Amino acid sequence: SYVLTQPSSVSVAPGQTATISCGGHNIGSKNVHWYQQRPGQSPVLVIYQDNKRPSGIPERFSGSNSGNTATLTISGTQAMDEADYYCQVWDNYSVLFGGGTKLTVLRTVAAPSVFIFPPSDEQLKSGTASVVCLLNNFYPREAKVQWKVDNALQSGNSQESVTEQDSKDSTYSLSSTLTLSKADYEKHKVYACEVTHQGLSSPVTKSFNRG
Amino acid sequence: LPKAVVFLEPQWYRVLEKDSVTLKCQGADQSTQWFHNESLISSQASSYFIDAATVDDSGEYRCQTQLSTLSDPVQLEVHIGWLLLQAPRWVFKEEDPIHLRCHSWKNTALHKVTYLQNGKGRKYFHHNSDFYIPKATLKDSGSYFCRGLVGSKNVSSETVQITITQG
Amino acid sequence: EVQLVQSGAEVKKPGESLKVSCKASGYTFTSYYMHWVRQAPGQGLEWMGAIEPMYGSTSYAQKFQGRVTMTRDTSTSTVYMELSSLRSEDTAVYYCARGSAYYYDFADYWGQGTLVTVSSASTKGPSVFPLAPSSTAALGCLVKDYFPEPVTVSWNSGALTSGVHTFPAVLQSSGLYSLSSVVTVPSSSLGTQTYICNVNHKPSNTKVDKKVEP
Ligand SMILES: *[C@@H]1O[C@H](CO)[C@@H](O)[C@H](O)[C@H]1NC(C)=O
Repeated sequence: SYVLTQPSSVSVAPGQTATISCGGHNIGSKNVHWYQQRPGQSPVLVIYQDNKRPSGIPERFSGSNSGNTATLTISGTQAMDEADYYCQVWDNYSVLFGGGTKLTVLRTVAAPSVFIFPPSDEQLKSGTASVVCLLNNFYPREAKVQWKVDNALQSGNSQESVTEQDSKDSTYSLSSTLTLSKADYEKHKVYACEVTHQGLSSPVTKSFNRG
Repeated sequence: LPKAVVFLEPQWYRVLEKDSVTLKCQGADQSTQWFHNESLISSQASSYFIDAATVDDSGEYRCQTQLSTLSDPVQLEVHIGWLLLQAPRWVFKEEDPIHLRCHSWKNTALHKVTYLQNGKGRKYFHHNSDFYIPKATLKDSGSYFCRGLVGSKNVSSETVQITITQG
Repeated sequence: EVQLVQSGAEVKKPGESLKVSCKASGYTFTSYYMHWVRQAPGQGLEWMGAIEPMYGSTSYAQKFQGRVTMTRDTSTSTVYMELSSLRSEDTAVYYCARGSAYYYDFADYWGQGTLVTVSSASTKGPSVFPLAPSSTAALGCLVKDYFPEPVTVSWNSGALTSGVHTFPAVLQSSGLYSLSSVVTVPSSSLGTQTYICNVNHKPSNTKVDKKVEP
């Protein structure tokens, strides 16, 4: 029945201080704990009981609990601090978690470099044609990819997947796969992948011709 | 220079007969010394085990190493009866957690457990779970005891006086 | 130390049961509670319950009451969790976590997690296809139609590290996963240097090496 409210995202420049909130009705009445969860790893306790720190955690991690907001504060943020952070409380013989806040690191706008890939000859014997388009090393994360087949916009037949922010350059990369049957693939000639991004004045269009 | 410390495992300082208690000595030769009522017992391991507690195992316990001094006395109470409310201590600082346990003799079938502060119910459980206060207020001071269904009879535990302090 | 080793990954079909184990080590097992937390793919942590290992007392979240069962074996320091009537929404990584300071107010240690994929699909190794570069260049491999997760890709047996992006996999309409792994190289090297992707799908024990050439 108790609700903990966390922000979706938190962005901070390198070296600068990051703060993550966790709201609950009279949350100062409770001891609040925080956990760090790097993308594909197990959670790690960073702050327990409002302010106390476990052994081996850098002193730049600090916690505060007063009123209806508990706060985790990271001073000189580094690329290792890029993770999800969850607040946790014990309420009426049950443990509850917040929604989790994703720590983002800010940098200057980087335009993506676009590469389009035709399907393989081996996968054409499979009966399905996969057309791949790649957007490499761009910032910020938002980017709009549009598939075009014989000047006909493609919809509902392409899936996107985005990497996590790079550890050294702090950019993202996006891969979009347009799936078509071999019958539909051979029925058309031009296959294009148009990209819209912040760092691009005009939309970039990488295309190929089947055969 | 450093001084040894006796550690109760588990934390409960009051236990029932036939219970299992492990006392651990901290400090830093790798031998230890153990004393009961200011009297050396022959066990010189780092941890002294009580497999089945009797009432004469009660009292204070002290320990020392060759690299630590005589510890401060840690008292132990082995109680008679069927039900017992267990605590790690009886004086708490404000905002500290209070973890209590209603335990039956040899963990006999315990159901419908009620924890009471000043003769009024605080928490009721269907089975036999522990009582917990995350942050101790000053209103949590008073006499505590538990009551439940030990097999077929309703049993009420003894009193434990818990006092909440400030500074 | 204190270690929490969990059982291996599991494949499940809807309506079945999952039973996961958590072997504790490096401390007095009966003195500390044991949490059980799950995390759906891309979602947040969700508390499922805890168990008092000394006398077996439990406590469950109300969303899982009547469906979760937690036991422990003191003689083996092993904690067991079980969830019945599995649906596709139950696909998650299930963690065990030691309760701190002789209760379960919070968790000070975590296990490595156990992947449980509840799906109608069955275990299948992936098909690898080359993503040929065009005429800085980019190429990669397409790891399509496999189940379950995960699958990992290395390039030139680990000699090629910087410039490699292995993307998060996508679950298709067919119930099989699919991902891409690319790498950016100078256009100067496409004629002499060979580029191999070393895909490894441990769930199916599938290991494929594919050569991506112009
Ligand atoms: C030590 O004293 C306590 C209380 O004075 C008593 O309960 C216990 O039986 C005594 N033990 C011995 C060995 O005399």
